[PDB]
Amino acid sequence: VLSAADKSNIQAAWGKVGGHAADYGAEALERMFLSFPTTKTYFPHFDLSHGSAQVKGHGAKVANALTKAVGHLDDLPGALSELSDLHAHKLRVDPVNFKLLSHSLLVTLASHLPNDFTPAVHASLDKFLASVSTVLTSKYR
Amino acid sequence: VLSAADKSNIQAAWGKVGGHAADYGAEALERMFLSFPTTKTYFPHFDLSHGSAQVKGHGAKVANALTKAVGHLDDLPGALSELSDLHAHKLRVDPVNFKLLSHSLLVTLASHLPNDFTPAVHASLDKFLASVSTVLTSKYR
Amino acid sequence: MLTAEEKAAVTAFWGKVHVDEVGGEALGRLLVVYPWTQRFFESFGDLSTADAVMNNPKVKAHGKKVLDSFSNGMKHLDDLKGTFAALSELHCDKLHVDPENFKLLGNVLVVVLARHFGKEFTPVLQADFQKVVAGVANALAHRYH
Amino acid sequence: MLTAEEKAAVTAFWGKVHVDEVGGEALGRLLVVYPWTQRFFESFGDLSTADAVMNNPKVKAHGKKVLDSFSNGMKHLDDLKGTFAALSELHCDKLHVDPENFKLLGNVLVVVLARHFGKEFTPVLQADFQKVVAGVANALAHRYH
Ligand code: HEM
Ligand code: HEM
Ligand code: HEM
Ligand code: HEM
Repeated sequence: VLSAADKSNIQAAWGKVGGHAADYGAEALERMFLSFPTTKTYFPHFDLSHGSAQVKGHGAKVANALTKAVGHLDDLPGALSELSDLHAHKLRVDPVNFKLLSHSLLVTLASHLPNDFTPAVHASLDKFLASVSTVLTSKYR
Repeated sequence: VLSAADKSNIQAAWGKVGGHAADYGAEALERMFLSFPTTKTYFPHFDLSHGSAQVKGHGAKVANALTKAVGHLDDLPGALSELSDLHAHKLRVDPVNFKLLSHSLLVTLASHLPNDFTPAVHASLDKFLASVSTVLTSKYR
Repeated sequence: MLTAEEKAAVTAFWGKVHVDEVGGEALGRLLVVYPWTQRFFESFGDLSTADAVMNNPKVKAHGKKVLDSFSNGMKHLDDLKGTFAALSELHCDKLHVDPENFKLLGNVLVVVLARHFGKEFTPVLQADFQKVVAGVANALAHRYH
Repeated sequence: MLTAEEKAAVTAFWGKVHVDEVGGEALGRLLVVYPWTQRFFESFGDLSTADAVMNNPKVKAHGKKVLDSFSNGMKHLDDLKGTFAALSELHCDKLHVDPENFKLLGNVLVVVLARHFGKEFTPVLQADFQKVVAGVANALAHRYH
């Protein structure tokens, strides 16, 4: 449902991110956990302290998935098939927690891309993350 | 995306409305205005008291657009083309208000059709109203 | 925010509600309609389909307790925060339920009241109970504040 | 509900902030990213394009007044309810702004501060400011409760 205008804003932003993707994903996770303590209950098997190997590694996994998504903006339901099952059916992740991570991600991107994070680019990235969130919350019981 | 798995519940429940669509639309509007006062400010050209022909007439329009949506579940973006622009551009309706009208609509349907309003049909009408609301908020530029 | 008038009609109507039935159905409808809420009820056994959820005896036993708490709130409309302080502790600090779900369950309770009482659950009466569910949802979310 | 540690860190951070530069950006991004918010700002003139909004003289002056209210809030972190009492009356009783948008503007402000302050806006410090924005959004919504 995303516009061509949004897609090219998203593609350009993530292209700038480049090989920083995994580092920024780990950052976004830390900002989520510290800003929103409720989200920590999803990761009790994790050491959640700063610079932990598990948050680092999980940050890389999340960023990888967003790279995959950025490349399939015409078909997110199709491309995030296994992740939708994981998040909706198996893990039963509360949809508000997607808004929380989404916000964390935007904070991280703004922090690192201050020149390229225009109002227009901000709005397109918010729509992209809301669109991914919808797919990940689409296949519950 | 609305699931095709939901269509049979949607068409069955909504089919029970029938000649009551305009009375149920009006009721739902009234339940919205009374439970959620912030919604009244969209309608300062209305008398919003019980029995007002404006709420009656408007309740009919809402109901009738939902009826058309029920007959175009494969293409809700297309069916609601003109309503999309009106609500999102001219009217600037805050997305959260669609949730409040959607709740008001489920309350109305539960009261009037208690037997048709099963747990599964409830869930399908929730996804239907959430899909409708997505389309009507989709043109914000 | 409940006026004296809003209190008395809400209170008069409440006496009619069987809360064995209404509590079970509301908690069941929460789990069916918003299936992420099932995360918090692993230990309740089978929750796979609408029928399994609704007819689950743990779901019905737990829904009874939920509505027993609402019945308690109804008795203390001028002090919901103090009334639910123990439940806020549990839901927020022990269970970390996102507070948005407290509104959702309140809303579902309203739907169930409408289904059960139809004609009697008028627009005015429903409006009053929305103030109550708003009140309960906030009292429960207070430990986050 | 901040700790003494969080209160001191966030108040120290706020003092450094050039509000004039931040306020207008925050409100501009609000109007651009969440366009329905424009409903409340029709007296402000040209809001047609992103550059119109970002460069609108009234948007800039209003944003500064918004941040000034945060600056006051910063001095009364344990009485945000009283501090924002009249502003809650304006936003709820007169404007009827849905309270979800109080969170949205706070969140937009956080994003703007990150854009400006980069790695200095640390995960801890941003977390501290999120509790401030959560607290302020609640206090503004109080007239609804
Ligand atoms: C932008 C949205 C998100 C994306 C792209 C994403 C992506 C991923 C990926 C790639 C995995 C690993 C899957 C695998 O390789 O097996 C994963 C796992 C997981 N995710 Fe997410 N996720 C998102 C949102 C969330 C949210 C909001 C939460 C909860 C706060 C969450 C909780 C989890 C949990 C608990 C796991 C399992 C990790 C483990 O057991 O080691 N996810 N996610
Ligand atoms: C399920 C979602 C909704 C549907 C199906 C719907 C349907 C309609 C229809 C058919 C019209 C008349 C269009 C015309 O004259 O061309 C209309 C107008 C209007 N709608 Fe909605 N609407 C929805 C949600 C909302 C919400 C949530 C609000 C605000 C609380 C709202 C506010 C208005 C207003 C202010 C008008 C014009 C009023 C008038 O002059 O009669 N709508 N809507
Ligand atoms: C209006 C909102 C709610 C009320 C009044 C309420 C009430 C209650 C009551 C009475 C108990 C039993 C505590 C005891 O007597 O020992 C309880 C426990 C519990 N609540 Fe709620 N509740 C609400 C919302 C929620 C929501 C939305 C969820 C999650 C989606 C939730 C999850 C739980 C869980 C997991 C337990 C413990 C269950 C067990 O393992 O025994 N509650 N609550
Ligand atoms: C963090 C949340 C918010 C804060 C701290 C805040 C702060 C303020 C303050 C301090 C004023 C008074 C300025 C003066 O006295 O001149 C004001 C006015 C106003 N606010 Fe907000 N506000 C918030 C959220 C919002 C939102 C979300 C909207 C709209 C969607 C909004 C719409 C308005 C409007 C229309 C005015 C009057 C503007 C005028 O005509 O001069 N506010 N706000």
